[PDB]
This record gives sequence, structure tokens and C-alpha cells, in this order.
Amino acid sequence: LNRMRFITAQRDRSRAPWQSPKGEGVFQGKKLIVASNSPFIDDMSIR
Amino acid sequence: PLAAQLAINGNRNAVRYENQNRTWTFNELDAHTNAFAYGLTELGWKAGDKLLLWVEKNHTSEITTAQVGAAKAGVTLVPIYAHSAEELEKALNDTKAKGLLLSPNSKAGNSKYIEVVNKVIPELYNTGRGSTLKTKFANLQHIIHTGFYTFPGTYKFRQIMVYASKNFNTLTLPNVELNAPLFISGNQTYTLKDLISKTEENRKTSKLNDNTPVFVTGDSRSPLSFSLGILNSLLHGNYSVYTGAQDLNEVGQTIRFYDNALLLVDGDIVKATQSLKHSENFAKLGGVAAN
Amino acid sequence: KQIEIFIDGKPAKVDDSYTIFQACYENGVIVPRFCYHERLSVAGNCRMCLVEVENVPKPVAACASQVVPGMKIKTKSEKTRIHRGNVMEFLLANHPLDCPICDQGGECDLQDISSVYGYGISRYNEYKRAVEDKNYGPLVATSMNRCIHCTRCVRFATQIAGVEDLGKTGRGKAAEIGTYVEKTFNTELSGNVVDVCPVGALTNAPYAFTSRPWELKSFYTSDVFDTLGSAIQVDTRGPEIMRVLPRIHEEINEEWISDKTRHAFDGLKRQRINSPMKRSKDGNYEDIFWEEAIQTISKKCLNTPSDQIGAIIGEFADIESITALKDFLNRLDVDNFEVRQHGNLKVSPDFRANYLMNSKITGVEDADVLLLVGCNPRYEAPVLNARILKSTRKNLKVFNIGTNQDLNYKNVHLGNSTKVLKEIADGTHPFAERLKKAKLPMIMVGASALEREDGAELYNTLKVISNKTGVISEEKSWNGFNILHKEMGRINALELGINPTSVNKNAKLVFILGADNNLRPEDIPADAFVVYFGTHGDEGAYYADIILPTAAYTEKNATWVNTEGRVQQGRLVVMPPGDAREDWQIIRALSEEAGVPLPYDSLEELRYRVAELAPHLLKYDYIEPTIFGKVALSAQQGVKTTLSPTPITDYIDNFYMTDAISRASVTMAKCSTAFNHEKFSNFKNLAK
Amino acid sequence: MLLPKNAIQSARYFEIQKIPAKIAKTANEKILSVGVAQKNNIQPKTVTAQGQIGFVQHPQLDSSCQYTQFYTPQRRDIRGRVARIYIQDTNHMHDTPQIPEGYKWTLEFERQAQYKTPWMGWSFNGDTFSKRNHYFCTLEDAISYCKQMGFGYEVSFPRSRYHTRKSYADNMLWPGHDNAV
Amino acid sequence: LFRGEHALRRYPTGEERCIACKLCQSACPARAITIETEPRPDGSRRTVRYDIDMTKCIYCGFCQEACPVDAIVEGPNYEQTAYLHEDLFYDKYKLLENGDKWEPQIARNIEYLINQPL
Amino acid sequence: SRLAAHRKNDDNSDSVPFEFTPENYKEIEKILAKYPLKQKRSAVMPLLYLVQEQNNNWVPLSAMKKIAKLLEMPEIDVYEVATFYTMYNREPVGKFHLQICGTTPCQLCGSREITKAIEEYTQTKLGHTSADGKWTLEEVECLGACSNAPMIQVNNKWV
Amino acid sequence: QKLIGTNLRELRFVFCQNSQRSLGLRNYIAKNYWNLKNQNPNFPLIVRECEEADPYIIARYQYGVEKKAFAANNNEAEIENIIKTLVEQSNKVN
Amino acid sequence: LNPYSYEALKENHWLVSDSSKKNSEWTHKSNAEQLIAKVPIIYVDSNIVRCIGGTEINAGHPQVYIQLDTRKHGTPQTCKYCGLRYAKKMD
Ligand code: SF4
Ligand code: SF4
Ligand code: SF4
Ligand code: SF4
Ligand code: FES
Ligand code: FES
Ligand SMILES: [Zn+2]
Repeated sequence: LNRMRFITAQRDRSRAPWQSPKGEGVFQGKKLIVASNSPFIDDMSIR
Repeated sequence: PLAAQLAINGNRNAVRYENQNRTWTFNELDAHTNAFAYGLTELGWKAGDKLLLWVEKNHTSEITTAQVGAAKAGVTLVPIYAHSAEELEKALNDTKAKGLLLSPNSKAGNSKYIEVVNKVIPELYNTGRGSTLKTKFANLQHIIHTGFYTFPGTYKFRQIMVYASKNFNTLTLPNVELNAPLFISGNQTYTLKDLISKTEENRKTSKLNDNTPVFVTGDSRSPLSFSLGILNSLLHGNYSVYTGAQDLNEVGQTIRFYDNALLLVDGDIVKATQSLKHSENFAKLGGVAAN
Repeated sequence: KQIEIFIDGKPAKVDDSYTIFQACYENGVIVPRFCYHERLSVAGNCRMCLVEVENVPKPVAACASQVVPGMKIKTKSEKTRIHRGNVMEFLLANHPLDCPICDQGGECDLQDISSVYGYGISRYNEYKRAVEDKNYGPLVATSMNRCIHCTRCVRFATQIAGVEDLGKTGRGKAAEIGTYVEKTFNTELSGNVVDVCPVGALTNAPYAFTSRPWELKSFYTSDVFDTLGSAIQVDTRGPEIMRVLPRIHEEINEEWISDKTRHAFDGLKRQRINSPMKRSKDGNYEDIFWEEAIQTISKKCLNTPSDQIGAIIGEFADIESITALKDFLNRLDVDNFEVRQHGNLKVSPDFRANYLMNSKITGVEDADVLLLVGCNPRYEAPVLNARILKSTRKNLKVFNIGTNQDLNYKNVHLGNSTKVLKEIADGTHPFAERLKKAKLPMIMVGASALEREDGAELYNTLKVISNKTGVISEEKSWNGFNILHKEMGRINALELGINPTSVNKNAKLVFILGADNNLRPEDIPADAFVVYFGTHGDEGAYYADIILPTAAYTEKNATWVNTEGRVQQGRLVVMPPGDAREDWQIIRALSEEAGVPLPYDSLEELRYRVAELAPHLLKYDYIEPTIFGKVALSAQQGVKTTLSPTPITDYIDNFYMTDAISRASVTMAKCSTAFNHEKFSNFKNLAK
Repeated sequence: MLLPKNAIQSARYFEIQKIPAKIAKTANEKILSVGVAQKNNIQPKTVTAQGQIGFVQHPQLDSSCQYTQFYTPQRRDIRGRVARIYIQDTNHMHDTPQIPEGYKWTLEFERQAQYKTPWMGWSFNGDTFSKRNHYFCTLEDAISYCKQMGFGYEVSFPRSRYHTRKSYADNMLWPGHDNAV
Repeated sequence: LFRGEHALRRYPTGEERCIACKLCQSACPARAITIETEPRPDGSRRTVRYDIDMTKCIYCGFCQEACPVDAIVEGPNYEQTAYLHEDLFYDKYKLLENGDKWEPQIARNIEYLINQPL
Repeated sequence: SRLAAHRKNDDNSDSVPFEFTPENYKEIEKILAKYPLKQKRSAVMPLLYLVQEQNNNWVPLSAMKKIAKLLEMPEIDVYEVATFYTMYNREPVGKFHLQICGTTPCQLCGSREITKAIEEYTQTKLGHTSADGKWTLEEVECLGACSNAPMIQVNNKWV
Repeated sequence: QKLIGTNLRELRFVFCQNSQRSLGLRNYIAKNYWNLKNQNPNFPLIVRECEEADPYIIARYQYGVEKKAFAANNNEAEIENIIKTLVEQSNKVN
Repeated sequence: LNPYSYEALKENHWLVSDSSKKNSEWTHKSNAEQLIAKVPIIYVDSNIVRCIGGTEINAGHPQVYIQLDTRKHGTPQTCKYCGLRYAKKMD
């Protein structure tokens, strides 16, 4: 019943789909503003 | 005036930056400061032009290099302590500064220095690449940030720096004038001669001999810090060590190696630190002075 | 002087300059080695190349021994066998038993030589040497017990690159090659350290513990992360790609590749668009079919007048895609291929000589003086920086007008403003006399300088300076004028003849062909309709009303023209992920649906159209000469030639993050967080 | 991998070396007739191991490709495919492989769909034709095989290291007089 | 020496003996072993997927012979009849479970096999 | 003289200062004058000896970096020289660095007995430094006066 | 020559740089490229050189319509005549 | 203690760490990481320690040697074949 997790993991090992925004979102002109999902910290920007 | 140490012994260490872990000899310090002065001259800075300093404590090397280069080029520096866009704009309007050097990542209130600058001057966002600034102030020609990233309407400190060639240098450095203003602190203006007099008076009061290494904690933009730091080293050949934002604990660890060594203690640093973890590190401080 | 020697009794002729190893290699007889490298200096440490000479009692190190007339070399003799066995036994003594866990299990020349030449059993039954490991950063994994002290790593670091960090510290069996202090090896060419190290002491950390050599299939292709272009080998185990390596191409690649091109392929593994998508006014993306997407795009194209239709060229656009887009826009009557007004390259695409490096990548090896204008070869085209280092160590003087970057070689910093350019053009600057004195001078200008608002004025100033100083000399038959680009897509567009200055100020229908750099909300009007052909969603996928997945350079069989004008063929390694389609096929389908079918249905026919437009692109891996260089670069009379008093800068801030693939990559993020703070410095390294 | 120069001078050998010039047949090709003429005029006239310009040759579905066996009722895509002919050199990782490479021309086919099945994550190939490369002693033999089997072929010629003078004495070099400038 | 059902062993401490060297995968004549390995968060060289297709594998023993750390062992179990073809797609879970269950007898046999050369 | 790399010590960190005295600078000038003007790289060993004389008979990492900067050579080269040559103490030693020869001539003459006597008197083992920073025992090779064996050397100066 | 910008959308010259068959077009371009560019500042006049290529003048008028003129063994006067005809035929084309 | 911090990456060899050791249960389909983490650091007098992963040759992993004379005193070193961690008994 949990075949979906294994299948998604195997697919992502080679190619991980981009998680597109869903629902209402903020717009700046013709652009959707979303916070970066990168776990890594931008040390240069922070300090 | 600023080359006596080079003439005597240029190999001796000139200044240490413990926070960023870089030590400069007299030759290296002179080279960097001359590069900064040449960069300003090429950009078009003249005698009497005003540059605003908005760089936090951590950028001790940048502060010292800018100060010495401004002294060499006859450019007056105005430190500004503004935590709000209102204060920044008021200072800019009051001073009519030709340049503004700042630290972008520094946080003022709920916004960073770069964000506040952009808010005060929205024209920077849409300014063309390689285009002069057309701002409300009509005189803030140059904006410089000491940061890794680049922003429109701004230039990096290294990009501003210009290392003159030995046989391909068409620039000229005006002779340093002692009476020319160098620092504008508050409503009082300090000239190079007055700063030298302050250094001599402080040395006499504190029994600061030639071989006593001076330590400076906190911002190096203060006139007293400039007098007892890089200026003292360049005049009497002493050894200055800048700790920047380091607290009394970390200052102490560096201090232990140094012997009979003067310490300059920032009020801001004192309040931030809770207590001394190892008071033994200060057992041989020799002398202590307060801004 | 030709000289006769004997190899196993076989007569051979070689010039006296040859060494024993070189003569053997030319004649086809292989000699084992661990420390000798073709591009590195000569060292005789490992002594694994010992051979037998009839008149020489002692064994002779083939690598560091010159041939002599009448030499009798016996490489198949029992004495040679014993020599090889003794050296191999000494090498394997103290060598850890780490074959199962070492990443070089299948690519270990030590294992191969031990199997082919050394003895089959060992006698050393004692405690082995043990060495502590070292931390060189996220790019190189170190297991120093496997080091054989062959100093190849030290020689590469000191010679190929300017970084001087590795050294043999200590004496005797306790000697340890590496940094005495604990610091990371953060050079831009750190990847090649693993390749030169032959015993798996240094390995590819991102690739560590991944796969084995015998289960990989290799494809030869060309790099795209740098406008220089690099001959690379891509190894894949099925769909998955891994271990991008260099391959020998002396004209352009010279056996080395940069860390970006070596470890940025990880970006293709995530944040990939795998289906056509449409965004609602609320901003909710939803997947749709190719038929629906193409139909809606065609309806929008038919409704929209051609006046308010524009396009943006991406960074990784290829010849086929740009040709299809140009044909489609022409059939729709659209002629403006730029929508951004903030920054546009100021160069005419009429002649290739005026937007390509007239002197090839090997021209640095021929020029005596090289002047850079707004260029940072260390960050852009690091292999070119290494070549410049070689040239300046042999005979070359480097001058720089712009920022003073930490180049691996000494350079003369003339300035950073346009005042220096004005003085040189006027002739009052001493560098004008310097260029006149110098023979075969070279001028390399980064694309950012020409992309400046006054790019046209700067370009004209450079033209007049070159013509006056002899950078373009007929008597010397030399054309030292060069432009270093930053966008392979821009190079391809210029090759196909698309004008970079043609900008549509107001565009109601925007076609963004995989562009993610320099995009800002102001560029796209609020009421416009955006169709974005892309492969990653980091940027440009948020400005898009419709998104169309496309193929990458490892997934598209296309053509790429590098900065020097060399046209290479990028080959298909794996098919595009998910439902992605080739961009040229997408444009062909869109044109047919809109009612303006294109005359090409396959790659062969599309390349026939490419031949129609510009035939020279059908001569792969070749630079077609041009005889209109002087005419193209001649300075006209009455041109503006008015520069602005502002610094000349470099566009690259973070070397490890320059494009969408790099931004999406994880290894590049690790490299950024591990190297940016250590490499950032507002001051210049006066040591070099 | 290199027979003596002009060792073979047979008509069949010359025919193998020569590449045909395409004749516009499809409507698209006729529309692009000028492109076909330009390609014919520009592409190299003959193929030899001494060549230096890469090129792509279309499949020649003619009476010459009668010897192909990969045209069957079930499979009708193998014939007419485009291969790649190049020399595969040893990887940069090692310099002395147990089984050295670069002594033979490799003929390769671009891989088609490759997908990992859900039940176990095992890799599967949509087509089994392009799994293994083909090897030939000479580029002439490879091109002859392509013509006989009706495959089109791109040819990418090898690149090798430029010979440079090597000597241990170069380690010790006198920099020159100190006063020299 | 009987070769029955494949299993994966552990050290007495409980750590896996399998290091992803793929020697067993290469030596498998029938291509019945599939191995994918990624560094473990602690840093160990350990496999993330180790599959043996029992229907495709010929019980030759080459896997245990080529194993340098005696990780994969063809233990004595032979009553492994399966009703579904999917039940014969042994995974890392199945192999580790087999090793945990059959370690006593496997270890007893390995003792004698190792002592024979002595 | 134990490890072939930098030992992580709090008293030998990069923050430790080091500055040559004016007499040392004059001696460095004389050494450079003796050596060729261009080949300043040859003055590493005299510089290291001067550093040891100035300091407590050991070469700090900061001092090594200062020497490299003065000689305009990579710091890695100075590190290699210091690690290769064993007479340079890369870590602090005791007030008396006893160095007992242990080569065959001294061994025949009874070097082991002298070593045991030294250990008994100093209450410390061979190689290890005494609890108090007063004695440091080391075993060295032929010191030259084989005919006068057994022999020892103190501070690399007095035999 | 002053109306090229309005009449045409692009002019292209594809020829060989070392062939007598192209000599005429080669010389004409080398002599008149700057004249034509000054007459029409922003118009695209592309030049492409490929060895053993047939001379060709390609005029793109509008709506993706192009006319290709074979200019082999043509004197500079003939090239002038062909270019003039291509420019004048823009009205008939559209 | 952020696993993605520069300090954490540098200490863990530029790999994202899992303090709970639970993610391996799914990633590598085993709790061997948790099991091995229980064994404490083995203190060895000598500077160099020999590990065979058992009591006799051929009963464990190939004989390997680990240097306990770390540039920083007392730093444990883990065997590559097995997770056993050895440290020098500094005194
Ligand atoms: S280099 Fe690696 S594979 Fe080769 S012998 Fe050493 S540990 Fe084994
Ligand atoms: S680490 Fe590798 S390349 Fe460097 S000396 Fe040791 S064996 Fe040679
Ligand atoms: S028994 Fe033989 S065929 Fe079966 S998995 Fe083991 S090695 Fe492969
Ligand atoms: S089971 Fe043995 S041979 Fe197979 S990968 Fe694991 S350790 Fe290597
Ligand atoms: S290759 Fe001859 S000594 Fe190493
Ligand atoms: S044996 Fe003591 S000095 Fe030689
Ligand atoms: Zn172990």
C-alpha cells in the first residue's frame, strides 16, 4: 500500500519534479513570489 | 607623514585583524591604502569630498583601509549611526556626501542596510548598468557596499580599489595636507594634525611606549579608535590589533599572548558581554583605556 | 637529430630529445608508471618505469632518461621483470587493504600494474603505515593511507594551477603529502586532482560510494556551463548520469575541466519540469496536455498582432532551437527577439569576426601581451585561466582594466574606469606605446562590458584602439581582438544572425526560450501573456502563463558554437525526463497548429535549414576562417565613442551558482557554503 | 588500425571512402533544395582516418543496404537509424589499464527510453538494439558496415596529446642575472 | 558447502558486513544482483538497495565466493517455495531477515570452512 | 619532532604573534646579502634558526608564516623545510633538551647505561618531557664525536 | 540603397572566401558593406563565409518570405543589379 | 545543531547528519547504524591499532590499520569496514 513512496523515491533519484505553487499566491507584476525551498543557508547573504 | 615606518622598516608587521584573521605589514597596508586612494581619484574624488561610513564593527579591515585612503587622498569621512531610513536620509541631506560606503548584510531594526538604502533611493533598482546615479540628493554619486553579492547602482570595495602600476600609472595623488579635515564626528570636525595631537596626548597619558601592542575592540570608526589604532602604528611604528565584534572572552584569548598590551574597550562590547570566563587572560594587560 | 635505438631487438628511430618512455610509447610498447604525467614535470620518485639497458648495470628510469645512440633496451627481459616485481612489492608494502571500499577499484592503475607486471603474492607480514585523513572540502575525499607519495597532486597544484597548498611534509616513511595546516583545497580546478592522483588517495566526494567503473556507459559530448566549451565524457548507469570527466582536446580543453562543469550535472536531477503547465489568475499551476497547451498558444498567437509579440533568448539555447524560433517568429512577422531593455549586448551579428574570438583559444600561447577588459578568466573559463598561466610563465605579459581579481598569475592593473580606455584611444597613455612595441598583442573583452549601456561606445573605442595599436595587423597576419561570452545561447543567436539590440519595448505576447538570468518583474508587462520553454523552475517559470518542458544539453542532439567560433555537436545521453519534448519539435508543432508549418520535420531537414542560414555550422569541431575581420572591426568616422565615468565590473559573484542548473544542484550548494566565505576578500593577494 | 598508405587501391575501397551526395526527394527536402546543395558542396568528399572535420551522413536506403537483417515485421525502426563513429580513449582516471582502449573505432547508437519499473526499481530499455556498442578495426570497415546495413552515421575524429619535449633537466633552470629587468 | 537461500550477515556488534564494493554483482553470472549505494549519514559505505532476483539467479555460489567480508552467504535453507512470482524478488529487507534468522547455522558452517585451511 | 603536520595546540594557534627583533632583522639582511639577491628562497634555514634563538627554542606557526612572507615564498615550502629537518622544534621543549646519541659507536661504548642514568636522575622516560618544563629527553643519531662516545648534546649547541 | 530598411527585413550573403566562383560577390561585399550599412543603419546585412560554398544573396522581405539569388561568376555590376532587383521587388512581394 | 550548517557539514565530512539515526531505517533498510552507535569508543594504548573485524583472519574483514596518533589528541577514528571507533588512551 506504500508503493507510492518507493516509486517516488526511485523516480527522484534520477529526476525530481519541480513542486509548482498551488492555490492563491502573491504576485509582483507577472511573477509569483515564493520563498526558496533550499535547505542550505545563504551564509554570504545573512552575514 | 604616513611613510616613516616604510622608510625605517617596512617588513615589520603593521596591523592585525583577529576577527577576520589577516595580518598586514607596513608595505601591504601602504599598498592597499594607496590602491583605495587611486581608485577614488580615478572615480573623480577631489580634496574635500564627503564619504559616509555605514559599516559595522566586523569590517575592521575595510574601515581602516578606507580611513587611511581617505587621509591620503584628502577626502573627508563622516561616520553615521543610523538604524532607520529616516535617519539615513536626514544624514544624507545634511551632509551632501559624494559617496556612501556601507555594510549591506548589517541589520538595522527589521531591515538590512542595503534594503534601507534601496528604500531611500528607489532609483538604484532600475539604474542602468554602468550609468551614473540620478538621485534626489543630486550629489550622492557613489554607493559602495562591503558585501559578497552585487546590487544595481552599487559597486564593491574591491571593484573600487585600483592598484597603481609601477610604470603604467597615469593617476596622481595630491600631497597629504595635515590641516585638511579627515573625520566629521557629530558636530565636531577633526583634522589630521588634530588627530596626531590626540594620539600623542593619549600615548603620554597612558604611558604607551613604542613596543606596547595596542588592542582596539568594537567599531574602529571612532576618532579615538583611529588615533590609538592604525594612526598610532603608522606614526610611532606600534602594533595595532582590531577585534571587531568579538566579546571580552574572545578578546581575552588573543590578549593572553600579547604582553603589557593596551586595551581599548567599547561601551557596546561591554554591555553585550556578560562576564569574564577566564580573568587570568587579563592578568598582564599593562594598561586599560576606555573610549 | 634522428638516432637509431633497439627495443627488444626491434630497430627504431627517434630524435635525441625523446626519453626512453616517450620512445617506447611512440613505438607502441607500454611501460608502467605511477608518477610520470605528460603535462606535469618529470619526477623519478616511484621508479616503476625501470628498464634494462645492455651497457648500463643499474636499472634506468625510463621516464627521466634520454635516449642514447645504439641503446639496447630489453623491456621483456627477466631482469626487467625482476625490477618491476621489486618496485611493485615495495609499493604494495604498507598499502592498506581497501580495494573493496576504495572508489577506484576498477580504475586503479596500481591494481592493473600489479596484475600485469608485479608478482602475484606478497611477503610483507607486519604492521603497515597508518596516516590520518585530511579535509580538503566537499569536492575531494581523502584516504591518505592509500597515498604512494608520487607527488602528482603537488605538481598539478603548483604547475597547472596557481594554488600552492600541497607539499610533502616530513621525512622517511612518516612523510605525508598534503597541507601542513588544516585547510580546504578550494581551487576552481580541484576536480582534476582526483584524476591525476592514481591510487585513489584522493577521490570524487560527491561521486563517492556511488558505482563502479565496469557498470558505466560513456558518451563523448561538449560542455555548456562555460562559453569556452569543453570536451567531456559522461558516464551513465541507465537513466542516471554520474562522473562527468574531461577528455583529451588540446585545442580547447587541454585535458582539464572546471569544477562547475564537473559537478553541476546534479542540477538536472531535480527541479525538472516534466509536463506542460498553465497558471491561473490566482496563481495555481495545473498540468495539461501538449495538445491543449499548443492549441491555446496558437490561438493567442493568431489573436495577437505581430507588433506586440517578442521573445527572450535563454542561456542554454542551441542552434536548432534558435533556428526554429526565428523561423516561427518570421512567419508570424515577429522580428524583435529581445524583451529586456535593462541590459542588451551591443554587438552587430553581421560578421562573425566582430562577435567571436578572432584569435583562437590557443592564441594566448602566441600573443606576447594580453589585455583584459572587464574579464575574470578564473571564474569564467577556468581552463582558459590555466592556459593563460602557462603562457605568462613561458612568455606573456597580462594587463587588466577593471576589477583586480585574484588571478593565479601576476597582472598589471591599469585601472577600473573608462578613463584608461579614453587615454589609450587618445594615445597619451603609455600602454599605447607598449602595444605598438609588442608583437601579436591580444585584447580580450568580457561580454558584460559590451552589455553595458555604453557598450557600443566601448566597442568602438576598442576597435579604434586595436586598429591604431596594430592588434589587427595585415603584415603580422594577426587579429588579436577577442570577446569572451557568457551565454552559449547568445553565441548561437549571433551565429544565426539574430540582432541582440532589437528590443520590443512593449510586448503583449512574450516567448521566453529558457531564460532565467537577468529576469525582473519590470521586464514583463503586467498584462502580457508569457510562454516559457524551460527545463527548471527556479526562475522564468513564475513569469510564465504557460510552461513547456524542454531538453537539456545531455538530452538534446543539437549543435553548439563556443566562444572561439568552434561548432561542436552535443549528443543525446538520456532522453528528456517525463513528458519533455525537444524545443525545436515543440516550435515545429506550434507553427503547424498556428497554421504556418515549417519546412523541416526531422533533425536532418532542420540542419538543412541551418545550412541555408549559415552553412559553416555543418562542419563540426572546426573553426571556419573569415577574411572580413579587418573590414568588420575597422573603426568608422563620426561614431559616438563617448564612455561613462563608472567602474568596469564582472557579472559573476558566486562561481558555483551562475545558471538554473547550478542553482538547482546540491553539490554546487555545498561548494558555495564551503568556499564563498573562505574565498571572499575585498583586497588583493599581494603575494602573487 | 592504420594500414600502410595507399596499401589498398580497390574500387570497393574507394567507394567505401566516398560518401554519396543526397538527392532531394521529400517535399521538405525539395523546399530546402538550396540547403541540400550547400550541404553536398561543403561536406568532405571522402572519409579517411586522417580527416579532421566531423560530419553527419544520412542513411542510404538503397540497393546497397540489402544485407541488413534488422528489418522484420515486428521491428521496423532499427534500419535507417543514425550511429556515431569515434575512438573511445581510456578514461582520465587511470593511465595504464589492464585492457587498454583506443585501438579500435566504436560505433554507438543513442539510447531510447530508459525507465525504472515500479515493482523493484529495475532499469528497463524500450529498445534492446542500442545496449552494446560495436567495434571495428578500421574506420573504413565501420563505414562499410554502416553502408551495408543502411544506417546513417556521424563521424567524430579523435584528438590526442601534442608531443612536447620532456627532460628532467628542465627542473633545474637558472633564472638569470639578478640585475636583469 | 551447501548453497541454499541467499542471506546477508552482520558483525557481532550488529553492524552490516556488506560494503558496497559490487564484487558480488559483477561476479553474478546471471546478472541477478542489483546494488545501489549512497553514503550513510554517519559516513559508512553502505548500500541503499540490494536486490537478488531469485528467479534469475543460478545458485552457483559465486556471490559468496567473491564477497570479501562474508556479507552475502548462501545459507542452507532450501524450502523457499513461493506461490507468487513477486515473493521471489528478494530485497534487502528479506536478505537481512534471512541472515538474522539463520545466523547460528551459517556461523557454525563458516567456522569449519575457515578452520579447514588452517 | 613527532608528527608530520600541525598539532592542534592552543598555544600554537594562528593568533599567536611573532615579530623579529631589530637585531634579528639586521641578521636577516646580512643573510640575504650573503645569498644571491634573486634566490631569497635559500634563507629559510637561517631564518628558522633565528626564530628558535628568539623564541623558547621552538618555531611557532605564526613565525613560519612570517618567514614565508618575508622571503616571498609559499608557506607550504617553509612547512616542508621545518618538518623535514629535525633540529627545528615545532613545539615547545624544556629548559634542557637533552639529546643522547644512540648510534652503534655510542651503543658499544654504553649509551644505554647513560640513558638509564639520565632517566633515573630526571624522573622521566625517553622522549617524554618531564612534568615540570625543565627536562626533555630525546634519542638522536651520530653527533660526530664517535671516538669520544658516549656523548650528549644540549639545546643543539653544547656537546 | 537608401530604401533597403523599409523594403526588406534582412539581407544575407552566403559565399566562399577562396573561390573564383564567389570572387565577385566577395569583392562587392568587401567594398560596399560599410556604404550599405551607413545608408541603412539598423538593417541586418549578414555575411557568412564557408569554403566551397555556392554564392547566394538571400533577401527576406516580410512574413517569413525569402528569395535566394544565385550569384556565381557575377561581376560587381551584376551583383549590384541583382541586389537592386531584390530591393525593388519588395512591393510586388508585399 | 542544524544539519545543513557549515559547522555541521565540516564536522560530518560535508554530509547531512541524522542525529536520531532513524532515517537510515528507510534509506538503507536497516537499523545497523543505531546498533553500532551503541558500542562505546575502544581505548587502545598504541598509536596504531589493527582491526580484523573478529577473532581470526577470514572471520571478519581484511586486516586494516588505523592511526590513533591524531593531529588533535584523543580524536576517535572509525574503522572503514566496521563502525568500531578506536581512540588513543591519552595519559
Ligand atoms: S588504490 Fe584503492 S583499489 Fe588500488 S590497491 Fe589501493 S586501496 Fe586498493
Ligand atoms: S595523494 Fe595521490 S596524487 Fe597525492 S602524492 Fe599521494 S598518491 Fe600521489
Ligand atoms: S547464487 Fe550465483 S546467480 Fe544466484 S545471486 Fe548468488 S552469485 Fe548470483
Ligand atoms: S555482499 Fe559482499 S561482495 Fe556484495 S557488495 Fe556487499 S560486501 Fe561487496
Ligand atoms: S614513472 Fe618513472 S619514476 Fe615514476
Ligand atoms: S656515535 Fe655519538 S656522535 Fe657519532
Ligand atoms: Zn574493522
